[PDB]
Amino acid sequence: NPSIQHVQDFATLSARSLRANVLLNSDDHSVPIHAKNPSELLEAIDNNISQTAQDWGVSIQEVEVILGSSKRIIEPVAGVTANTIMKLFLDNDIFSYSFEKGQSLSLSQLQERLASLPAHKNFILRVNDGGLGHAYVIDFPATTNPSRDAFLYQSDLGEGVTREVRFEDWMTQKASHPISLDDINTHFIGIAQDQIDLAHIAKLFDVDGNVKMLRADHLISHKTSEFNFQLFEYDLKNLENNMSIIKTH
Amino acid sequence: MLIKVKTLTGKEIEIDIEPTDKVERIKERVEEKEGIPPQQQRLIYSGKQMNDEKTAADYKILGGSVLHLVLALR
Repeated sequence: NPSIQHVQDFATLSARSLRANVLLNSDDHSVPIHAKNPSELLEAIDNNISQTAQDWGVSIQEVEVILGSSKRIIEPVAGVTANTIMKLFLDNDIFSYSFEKGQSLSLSQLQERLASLPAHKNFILRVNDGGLGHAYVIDFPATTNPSRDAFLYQSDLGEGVTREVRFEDWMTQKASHPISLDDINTHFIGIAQDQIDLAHIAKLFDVDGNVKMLRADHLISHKTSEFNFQLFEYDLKNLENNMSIIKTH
Repeated sequence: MLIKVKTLTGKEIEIDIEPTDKVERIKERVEEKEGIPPQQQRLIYSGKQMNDEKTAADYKILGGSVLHLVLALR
């Protein structure tokens, strides 16, 4: 399952390289990942920090402790990791993934598409999950075998039902554990039910599968049926090409 | 009223709100633009974190105020 390995390699690189890390945390969404310029991005950060120190009447150092800086590895919250992973899979010279441009599906529409995926094609789904206050990506690589395994990638700020998890810790502990369409469907349906199944949440989302780390009282009850679902076909060789280019910073 | 939410790279996201809007609504319109769930966003207003359930008025967010969007783990 070569796609998971590409995402792991990105997670590990972006944890030790400032150049790769500013790519992980980039927000110039119109620029495809392979074409981003880490030097300019880091300069943009320094310009913002310097301007903000002048705006707040304080030192650069004080602003950096609040906002971060271009000279420190920054760990992304969930929506940033989910955007960057979509870009790894999908970006190329004529496409640049951006959340605001993507077509969202209703749960009904998504359940149909998912129950009917061609076996020989790869798909990737970006989710914003209203009840969990969370974002994550689900990778459905092409498969020969009767039904499809999928792999969930994420990081999490940890202020909701789930706890804090770094993109790299997730990738190197639990991202390669396969989940079935059933497991996924169960989460999307179940999270809006009267009872939610905290065990199933721990299985999908917690890095130790540890239900005791969860906080059921942080569920955002009125949003449990609000999702943003963005589903794409992908070509594995495009992901591989983005990683080879990135591997030369 | 128009405010600016600035990311770490200084990218400026314009946002239209009302004084009685909860800070949570500002986070919803940032989600529409950037894809970040509101509960994964941290908004800083001149050095201070804000309670999402308070309003723009409570925090004295006015026309032309600039907020900072922090998108890193604690």
